[PDB]
Amino acid sequence: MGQKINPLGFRLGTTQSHYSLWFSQPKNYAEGLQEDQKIRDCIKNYVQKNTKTSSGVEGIARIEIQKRIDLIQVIIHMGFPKLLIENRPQGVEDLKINVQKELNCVNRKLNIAITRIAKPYGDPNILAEFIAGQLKSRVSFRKAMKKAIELTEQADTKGIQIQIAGRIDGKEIARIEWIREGRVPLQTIRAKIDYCAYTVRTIYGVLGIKIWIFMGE
Amino acid sequence: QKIRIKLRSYWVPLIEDSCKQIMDAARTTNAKTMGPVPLPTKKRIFCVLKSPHVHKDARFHFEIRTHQRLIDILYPTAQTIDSLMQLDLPAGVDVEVKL
Amino acid sequence: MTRSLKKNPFVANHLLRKIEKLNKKAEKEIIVTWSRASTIIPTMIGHTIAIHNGREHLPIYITDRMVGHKLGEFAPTLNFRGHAKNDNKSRR
Amino acid sequence: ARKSLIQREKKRRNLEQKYHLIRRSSKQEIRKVTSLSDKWEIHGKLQSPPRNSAPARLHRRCFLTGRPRANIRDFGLSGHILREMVHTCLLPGATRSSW
Amino acid sequence: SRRGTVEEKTAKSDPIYRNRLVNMLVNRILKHGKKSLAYQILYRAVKKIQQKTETNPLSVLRQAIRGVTPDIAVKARRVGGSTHQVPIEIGSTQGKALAIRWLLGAARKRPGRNMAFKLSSELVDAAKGSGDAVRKKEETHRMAEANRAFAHFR
Amino acid sequence: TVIGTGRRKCAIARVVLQEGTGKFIINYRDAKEYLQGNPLWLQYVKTPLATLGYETNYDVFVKAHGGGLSGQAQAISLGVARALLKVSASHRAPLKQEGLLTRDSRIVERKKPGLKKARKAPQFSKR
RNA sequence: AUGCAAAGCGAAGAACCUUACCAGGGCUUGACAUGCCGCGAAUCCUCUUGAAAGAGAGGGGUGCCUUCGGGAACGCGGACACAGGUGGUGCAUGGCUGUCGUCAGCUCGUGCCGUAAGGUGUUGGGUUAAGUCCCGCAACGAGCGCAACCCUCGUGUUUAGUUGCCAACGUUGAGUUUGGAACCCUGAACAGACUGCCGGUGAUAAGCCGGAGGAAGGUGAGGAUGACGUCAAGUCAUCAUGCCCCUUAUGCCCUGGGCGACACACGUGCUACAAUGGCCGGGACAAAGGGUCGCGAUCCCGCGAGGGUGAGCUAACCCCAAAAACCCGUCCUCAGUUCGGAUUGCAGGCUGCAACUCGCCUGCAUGAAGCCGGAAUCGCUAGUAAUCGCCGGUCAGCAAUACGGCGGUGAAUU
Repeated sequence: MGQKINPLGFRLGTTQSHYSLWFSQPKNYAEGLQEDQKIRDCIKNYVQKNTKTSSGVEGIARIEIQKRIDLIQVIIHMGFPKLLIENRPQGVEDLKINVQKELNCVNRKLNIAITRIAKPYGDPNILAEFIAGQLKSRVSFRKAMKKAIELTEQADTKGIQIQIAGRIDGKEIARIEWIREGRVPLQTIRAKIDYCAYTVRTIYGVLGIKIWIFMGE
Repeated sequence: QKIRIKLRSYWVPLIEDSCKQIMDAARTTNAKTMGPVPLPTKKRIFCVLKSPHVHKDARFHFEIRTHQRLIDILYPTAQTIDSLMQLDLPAGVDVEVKL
Repeated sequence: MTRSLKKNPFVANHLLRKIEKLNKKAEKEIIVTWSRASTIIPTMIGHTIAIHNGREHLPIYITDRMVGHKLGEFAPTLNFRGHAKNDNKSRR
Repeated sequence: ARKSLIQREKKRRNLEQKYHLIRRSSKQEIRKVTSLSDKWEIHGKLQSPPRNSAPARLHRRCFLTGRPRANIRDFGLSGHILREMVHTCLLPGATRSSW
Repeated sequence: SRRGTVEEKTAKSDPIYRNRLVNMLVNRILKHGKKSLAYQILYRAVKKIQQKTETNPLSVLRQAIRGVTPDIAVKARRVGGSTHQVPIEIGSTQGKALAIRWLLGAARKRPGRNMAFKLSSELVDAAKGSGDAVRKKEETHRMAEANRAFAHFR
Repeated sequence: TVIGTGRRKCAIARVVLQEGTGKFIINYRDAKEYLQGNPLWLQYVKTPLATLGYETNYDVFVKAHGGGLSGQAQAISLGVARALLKVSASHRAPLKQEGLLTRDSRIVERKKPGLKKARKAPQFSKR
């Protein structure tokens, strides 16, 4: 509704880089966005059947795609690399062919490497899948929001802010919840605040979480 | 003079460090090179409506800065071809080789 | 009045083929038509072409004075002031 | 935006690489006005095959949702979702503008 | 008045004669941003006036506009409920500005020939007592001094 | 030879002063030939030479590109005024008194979205 | 969508398509997804009837693996779950927006005050765009907002020079060639205004008013950025989602029509009522962007739109444009006019199956309303108002009248 500017969209020129950094000619630029969005929808969800399995349990932090000619970088930042890679080398093998069958035309030799994050309570993308995952299991809302505030402060941060929209605990009228601790400078560019947005399933309605994590100045 | 290379990207600290490498690694091979001379940027400006309905005001602005720069080598030697073809360092830059 | 005519006036294949089949020894006048983008060719003389306008097919006569017309300008698109049957008035 | 409407236009894209790939140049020789007085009607009259086929019948549509309006040739997306992609970080060189 | 003080807005002076107050007459007769042709309205009215008069074109300009320049005008101020027609005394800075506005309108409200004759006619008509230019000086004096009781003396 | 830049709006005009007769040559044409049809703004080009008295002693060559005819004329006036500083540093005080060394920062910029002519707001329906 | 925050508003482009609506002709696990079975590779050219959607049959043709049983890719048909919905509800909702507002406020910790709800700090005296700042004061500090940090514009400096420029020097006068990097420009960095300095005012504060030095000062001009929240304001026709409903159906395909229908009303714009203008001829300068199912010069032809041939540019090397006011001379010389173009007839060009309804543009002719317009009412303080040209996005086509973007000329008043 009447909120502040996107801290990932305001800080696009400096500090925080793009989730996809490449170059293409305006003739095959439209096909460049289609191939990068189709794989980002297939790696974030990552389920061939109609079940709630992989990718959403381990928590995806960032997906950086870099390309020049016929080769994509597709480096995924994960919290727990135990689910994506192996249980016996079969997990990353079916992911190597899934991205190959979709993107063809030219000889698309896709290499996918994996890197880790220091702590999952520093990045905004795990927090958007952790707190929103507590809405799926129907746990106490305001107790889960105050726990998401302290779990990031103990992970060494200078400020954190969390807020959703309406349809809380099965209420007919739409309300809003807001808890904040420390300082979060929403206007300044020398703040390097990261953002994420995730949707919830729910049989009564639909929720939408917004994460604001202030690192250094 | 002979071989002309065009370096196109979006962010400035990436190309200026990549084009400076094709000056330091091209002078130690054989002939002299003409320094990284930047030609004018083709900056585009277009608007789009934010709200999915009737709100003609509050229209935004998107910028796509295509920073282009040129660097020319005088004489194409055998040791210059073994350097520039193997030095495939671009992370988001595109190199167009012309004769 | 001058429309989009170059050299090809554009007359449909389902228009002329059905009229050339009737121009063998001259018989039958009533013919149904759906395409209003077609041009009138001088062999349509004496033949009553019923053209569609969305509602129904209106029986219009073709003479020698109407050559460079489209048959669509003959059939009224909507209801304005012209030739039409007097409708039965219900309750006001 | 609907899976029934995007499909109706995908069937209009499949005949573009069948009818308009090679046999379009067969009619393009006589539809235009030639420098000579002898311009044939036979091919312009028998021009019945392109019923559902037409290059002007093609609408770009959004690659994520699929709505016919406000499609930019550079991106290929519509003004609502094109915005959601640049407000995040999904496209290189799509920063904030001033002038 | 206290917060943000601006004196006046001035451009470049008169072409070759050098005067800043006469440069406001070329700026008020200015139609849609054409200062190149607005020069041809004032300087041709200076070339055609030397036959009608004897002295210098700067003198006959100042000796004539004194009959178009007002001393007191009416302003609308409300106090207590009723709108009072209180007359405030006009100075030399606003009085010279009000004189060239009524000489501008009187020139345009006379469709005869060109603007070179229309401005030259209303320049000498202010000295003898004719035209719509000199009539507005005596018309504002009919609104003033009749409502003299609403304003107290200095 | 003495150099001098001098800008106005988007009009740049490089002035190079030298000693000679006194003929002003702008873009391979004379001062009365390029700015033809007797423009009044041609007198402002010769003003920084009039207050010091150098027009009959100094000759000038100037290449003007960009802007309008009235925009180029004020670009020469600043170009000669900055060039009359390098020949003698003592000619700064009587020339800076008129305001010829100072650049006019006035520029007709961008037209803001939502509005027509930058500041002009669209009128809505009255009650 | 409709008080302001509706009314060229969502659709930056509706002749087919788009479209969702209407009429008519048709198909239903069915146009689109997965799974099972049968015949089968899949396709190309198909012929007939028909408005088309479609239906009946014709040859030509059949790759890659296996213990050949069988399969993947794809197709027709069959059975069943389902598929499908721009159907209702945004007073069930996510996301996003307008709005007051860029208004400047909105709060907290500790400590005090009151029984308490709360208050104090966020009051007061001045001062700024601003709880901006100073002083006073049980308030003392802090957080979000304001400011600043980021992007352009205005000065210079350093580095590097092509498709840029070119002073000095040899010129096919066209930088044109060698050559030169000085200057312009170009692209990254760096320096700079911080009321900082002087004086006056003011409570020997803040701040304001002037001045000095300076390209630039008092948030330099102007953007972006617009808090806690107000209107259960807008959008489930962008998408997503709860519920409900339809599911041989408000689902699906096609042809034609419709949305640019009218006695009227209202809003927002454009072109004029002229002669600071029109017209004829000559003629001086711009910035910013576009372009490979593209931008398209030169030449030839046509009164013209445009067409034929066709170079170059994938681009500060080619093209899109030869920018218009302005300016010199001439004509007219204020009569509804050598002002104005609405409308109309006739004849063409161009894009596309195709443009009668519905198009743009050209040529010829016709040539009104209208002489600045009631009550009421709108925007703008500088390079702004006003005005004059150009470019882009959308897009086959609806090219100066919509939106976005660029520059030329250049005020008034406070």
